Amino acid sequence: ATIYFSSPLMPHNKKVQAVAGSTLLGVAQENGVKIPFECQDGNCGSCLVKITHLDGERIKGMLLTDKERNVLKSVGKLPKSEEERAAVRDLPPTYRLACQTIVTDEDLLVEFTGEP
Amino acid sequence: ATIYFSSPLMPHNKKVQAVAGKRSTLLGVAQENGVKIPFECQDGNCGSCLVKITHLDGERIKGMLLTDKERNVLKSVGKLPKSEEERAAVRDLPPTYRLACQTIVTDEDLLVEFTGEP
Ligand code: FES
Ligand code: FES
Repeated sequence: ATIYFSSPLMPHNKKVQAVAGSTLLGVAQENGVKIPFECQDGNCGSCLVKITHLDGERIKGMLLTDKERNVLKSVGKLPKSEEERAAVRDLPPTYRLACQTIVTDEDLLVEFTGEP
Repeated sequence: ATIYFSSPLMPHNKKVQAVAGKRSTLLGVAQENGVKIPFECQDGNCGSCLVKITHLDGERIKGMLLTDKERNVLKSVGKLPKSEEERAAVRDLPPTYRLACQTIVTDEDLLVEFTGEP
């Protein structure tokens, strides 16, 4: 698993190869990436990260082509929420708490403001 | 993968053992096992093979691994969109509507429902 860490407080992004252990925060701290860690109960929100999934499904769980979405819409089997979710122009980022995020086999771009 | 086919036109559901393949479709599995899902086009544009799929194993809400606590913390900092909140707050296992001729059989166990109407 390849993780690219990025922050306005880092002049260079950091490419990290991660192995089984494990949280995003744990991986970051182990590799000198200073994601703010301000609680031991996962309630403060200081470790907030913006994650872009680099490989795998573009929209997680949404394997539908434009054609299938149109066919499903025509029979009233495509909810507006699912339509809008798939119609996103730019690769959708997910906000997570790094102290709660388990490192999987997925390649990620991990962004954080650097502010406490 | 285990697939359970169910329809108002079938007095009994049909449990099927299928093999995951990049070219293997839900409709192909159904036809091979005598499950009469309507098949009316070769282009995936007619909508006859419409199925309601319940993912029996794996992630409850595909791509959402967030705990209730994390969802609450993210909401408090305005980093949980209303659409993602409602999607995770669903009380019943969320069913997905698909065209069986377009659905690729993976390792995931499924409940596959269809009306039986052409
Ligand atoms: S360090 Fe407090 S929520 Fe992650
Ligand atoms: S058979 Fe026509 S959409 Fe599947």
